[PDB]
Amino acid sequence: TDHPKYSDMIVAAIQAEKNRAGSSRQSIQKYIKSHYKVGENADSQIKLSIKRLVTTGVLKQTKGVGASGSFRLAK
Amino acid sequence: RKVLRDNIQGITKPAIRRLARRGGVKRISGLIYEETRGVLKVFLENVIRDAVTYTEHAKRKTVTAMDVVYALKRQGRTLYGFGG
Amino acid sequence: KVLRDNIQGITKPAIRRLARRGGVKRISGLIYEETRGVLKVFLENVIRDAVTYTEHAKRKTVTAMDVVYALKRQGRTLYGFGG
Amino acid sequence: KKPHRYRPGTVALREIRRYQKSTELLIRKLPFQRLVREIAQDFKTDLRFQSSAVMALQEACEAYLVGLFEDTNLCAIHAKRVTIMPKDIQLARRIRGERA
Amino acid sequence: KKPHRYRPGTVALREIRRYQKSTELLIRKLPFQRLVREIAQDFKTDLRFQSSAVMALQEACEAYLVGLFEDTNLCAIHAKRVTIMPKDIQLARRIRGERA
DNA sequence: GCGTACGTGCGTTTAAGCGGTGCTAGAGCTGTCTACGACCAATTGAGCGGCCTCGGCACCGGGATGCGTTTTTTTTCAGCGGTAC
DNA sequence: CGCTGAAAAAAAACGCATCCCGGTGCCGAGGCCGCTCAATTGGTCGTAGACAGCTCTAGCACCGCTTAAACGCACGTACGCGCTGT
Repeated sequence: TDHPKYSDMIVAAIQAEKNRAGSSRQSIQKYIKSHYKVGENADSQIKLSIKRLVTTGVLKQTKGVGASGSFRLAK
Repeated sequence: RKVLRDNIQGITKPAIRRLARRGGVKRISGLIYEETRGVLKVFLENVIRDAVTYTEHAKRKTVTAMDVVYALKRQGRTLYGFGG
Repeated sequence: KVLRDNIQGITKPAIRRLARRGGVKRISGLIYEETRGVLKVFLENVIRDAVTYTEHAKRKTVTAMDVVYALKRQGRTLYGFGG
Repeated sequence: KKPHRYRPGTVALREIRRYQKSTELLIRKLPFQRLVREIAQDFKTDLRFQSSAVMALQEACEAYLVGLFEDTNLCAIHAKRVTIMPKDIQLARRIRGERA
Repeated sequence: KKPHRYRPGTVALREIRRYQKSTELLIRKLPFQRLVREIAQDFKTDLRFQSSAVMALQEACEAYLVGLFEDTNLCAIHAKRVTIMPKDIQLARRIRGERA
């Protein structure tokens, strides 16, 4: 799968969904399979890379707690 | 000239609704309508079979109220107000 | 808890055993007391009748038959103690 | 100005209150009658019926079903649902001891 | 020298297979007997019982409960669960028509 | 949070229901004639309580057989994050 | 790219419990055997039910009409439902 990184795939999904609540893990887990190329452990690596963009601060979490809920980027 | 049709469908979606509404049912799956028919058939079948059997024993060609009651009593569903 | 409350003689592990026959895999703690409650009600209902059958026979000893006749009356008919 | 609309479930609830309170049979009497005779013909031909014997059946049927639904409804609720489904019935009947 | 351990539910499943296949009564016979007499005393004092009349009760009881559980289990599963709960029973009995 | 099955309302289509008509199947009753079932009395073997006898089935310990648990053993990722052009 | 480190995916090794053997005791099925009574015989009596006839209920079929209910379609909510975390 000739693909970007999983720190620039969720960031290239939110910039394409100008939503005041954000883009959810179930609006991202769809975007990643439709447009780009992805393998089969995709819905398990989106999740594993929205706990490594929450604890850092790369990605902000409006309503939710963990990997279930909706997020958007910092500014 | 008594030969009959496909009457089960005469049990109308909106009629089944009405029943379930009495049952205290708020929301009703589409699949239920056919399911209900199925069950009602089985029911009427079981009852009538017996009821007729009571008639066949009386050497009558007409089914009586009583025949039905005796049958419904036999299917632990006893009925008040048609005698017996 | 076991002499004028013999109900507790229906042991947690015994109730487990029953449910295991029932095909039950996992069993809430609250169930043990619930089951007791129901079993009581059951035995109560049955025995009441069974005794009533005995009282009618002017016996002071309850027979197998008394029980059977009662269980038959509570739509729970029993074979192998002489229908 | 929009036209006026009750929210899904608000008329159901009304319908319930309306039909609980009333006692009139809820299946149309002929379509039922025809059904009865059709099923009769399975067991014997050229069968006649007392107008009372029909009504009698209809009573038992409706009441049964109403019963079933009441029980079915409870099976649905038990699954944290508000919509009855085939599986809800199938359970009721299984516990009731109608099927195996 | 190491923990050997069966995973939660693996022994349950075994227990099921074991007890389904067997027919011996599963409640301890005295604790039951004592229970019988205790409940008897409610309805009349200084009552005797045929050893067979006790066993007879026990049979009916166990089989009933086993029945209840079978039905209860199905009520649990229906709620997308694998663990039976008081509410599961309470439903069964309600549908069975034991309580209101 | 995601999505479509379901309830609502409205405009079009159907045939239940109504009150009546006239026609006769067959329900339901009577009365008579007798074939069948209760009642008795009189005989007796089939089926009961009691009583012997003996092999299946209940254990017992011992040895394989196939489960499952957990651990090592061959397999991907797979993501960076320095690499190299 | 290899670093490396994750994480899984498999396979081999360990332990576990069930089953199928071997058998050998022990009691309960199995039958014989003795009376006892409960079936059967045979005959007599009366009345229950089958049969024919007679009445008339009430069950069915046809018509034409009004109108309540069935049907279909289009819209959108809120509720089923799946997934992930605690």
